[PDB]
Amino acid sequence: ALSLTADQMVSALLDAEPPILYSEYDPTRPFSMMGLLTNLADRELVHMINWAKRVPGFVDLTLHDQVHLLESAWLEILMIGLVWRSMEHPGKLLFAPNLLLDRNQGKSVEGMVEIFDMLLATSSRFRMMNLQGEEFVCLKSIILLNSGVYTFTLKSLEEKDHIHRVLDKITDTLIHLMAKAGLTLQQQHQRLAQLLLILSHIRHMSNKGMEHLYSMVPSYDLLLEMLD
Amino acid sequence: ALSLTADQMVSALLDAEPPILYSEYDPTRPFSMMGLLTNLADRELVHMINWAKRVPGFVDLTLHDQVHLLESAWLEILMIGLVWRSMEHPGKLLFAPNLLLDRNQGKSVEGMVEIFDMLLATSSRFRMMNLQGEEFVCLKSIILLNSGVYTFTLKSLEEKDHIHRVLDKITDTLIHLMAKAGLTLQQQHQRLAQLLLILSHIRHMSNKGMEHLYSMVPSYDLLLEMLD
Ligand SMILES: C[C@@H]1Cc2c([nH]c3ccccc23)[C@@H](c2c(F)cc(/C=C/C(=O)O)cc2F)N1CC(C)(C)F
Ligand SMILES: C[C@@H]1Cc2c([nH]c3ccccc23)[C@@H](c2c(F)cc(/C=C/C(=O)O)cc2F)N1CC(C)(C)F
Repeated sequence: ALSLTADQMVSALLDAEPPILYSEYDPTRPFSMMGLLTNLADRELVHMINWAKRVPGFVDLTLHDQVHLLESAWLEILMIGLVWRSMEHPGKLLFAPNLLLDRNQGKSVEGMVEIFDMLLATSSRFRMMNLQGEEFVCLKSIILLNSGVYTFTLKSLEEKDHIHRVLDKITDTLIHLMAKAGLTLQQQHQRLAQLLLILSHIRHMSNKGMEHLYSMVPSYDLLLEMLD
Repeated sequence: ALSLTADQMVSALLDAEPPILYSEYDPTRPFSMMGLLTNLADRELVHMINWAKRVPGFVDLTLHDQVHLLESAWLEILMIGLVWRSMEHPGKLLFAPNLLLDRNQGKSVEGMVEIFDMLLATSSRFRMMNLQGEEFVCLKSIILLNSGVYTFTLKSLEEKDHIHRVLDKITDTLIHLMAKAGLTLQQQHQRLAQLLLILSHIRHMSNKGMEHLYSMVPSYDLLLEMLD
């Protein structure tokens, strides 16, 4: 992972990309939204485990650390995936190709429209920045590696050091993508910052979402079982 | 604000710095922690309003937008201030020069040790990066401008554009501080990213804190009254 060039990193992440899934409702039957959003989230998680295993550097970590990172990040990762898919559908969230929802559809569950609104605003922000596919995959891997790295022994010190070196490789890669796109050195650092600052909002959204779910979620054991 | 050089930006933010406050307990009397932490937070907020008014670009915004940004950011701002103060006190949080608390002292309030632990880990991270005073003030201003900018009309479009241009000026400034410190172009972009990625964790901490407080906070009106 640490010997990868920028191009190889990008290629590795594009190749790791999980599939776009479909919602499981009978489309011949009349139009629970929570049920739909929960089942879809559950199925995407399985694919997320597989994707994570293909992010360079991730399988170098201990099982326990892999679980911790996924436990911290999974909802952020679903949400960034959603916002990216939704980017060319103004005012709509593309949960699946057959489940494209507006804010009014979110109003049927108490507390949900607020979450839909934040996701829609993020998709809007991505649209305004003209986020590229290659930048998206970098950001999604940054979330996986970064979200739990501050909440973890000699092994632990080595693990954190490795995570930060891999994150540095992804930073390098982002800059290289922006240099290749023809941005000036100024523009490259400005855009890097703009992209990383959106991750704080994605964190925020995840916290607001987890709050909703706790008020009613993959356990450590399920993540461990799937990762192990 | 947008015509400022890097040096002028840094000078402006250092000059805006609020004071370090003292806790209000009688030190001759025997050692409520929540009361102490609440009163201190309340007094710091007043100074935060004043500090915010001196961040270049902030008073250019509408009152409503200034309030929204502070409403979103205030706990993140207190927390980054805390973590910065605590940096050269391993295992302790320097809430005030007369209130230096360890994790065990946090255990007296249910849910508080978890929050103390996350703050301590952030201070540890800052220590490992050797965070500079000049970088800290940049980051604290980034929090103010960024935390609410995704959760807000023609005026609103102009406001967001301005906020992002000011954020770009702070990104420029950070890079300039790192170039002046002698870091290579690679090191500059890596360190920029490392610093901005810590902001996601600060967001996380704030959400976890606000959760605690809601389960029991400055209203819009109080912030508005103080800002207006
Ligand atoms: C709207 C958000 C984000 C989201 C959801 N479902 C998705 C499917 C694909 C991509 C993104 C999502 C949905 C969502 C949901 F409605 C239920 C669960 C429950 C999962 C479980 O019980 O394991 C998870 C979700 F992500 N979520 C709501 C919330 C409150 C978490 F922000
Ligand atoms: C430990 C955290 C962060 C914090 C607190 N007090 C500070 C004073 C100076 C600097 C930082 C802090 C404390 C804190 C507190 F214990 C009560 C309030 C309540 C304020 C209000 O009611 O207006 C605010 C706080 F920041 N906080 C706990 C929590 C749960 C919010 F994360």
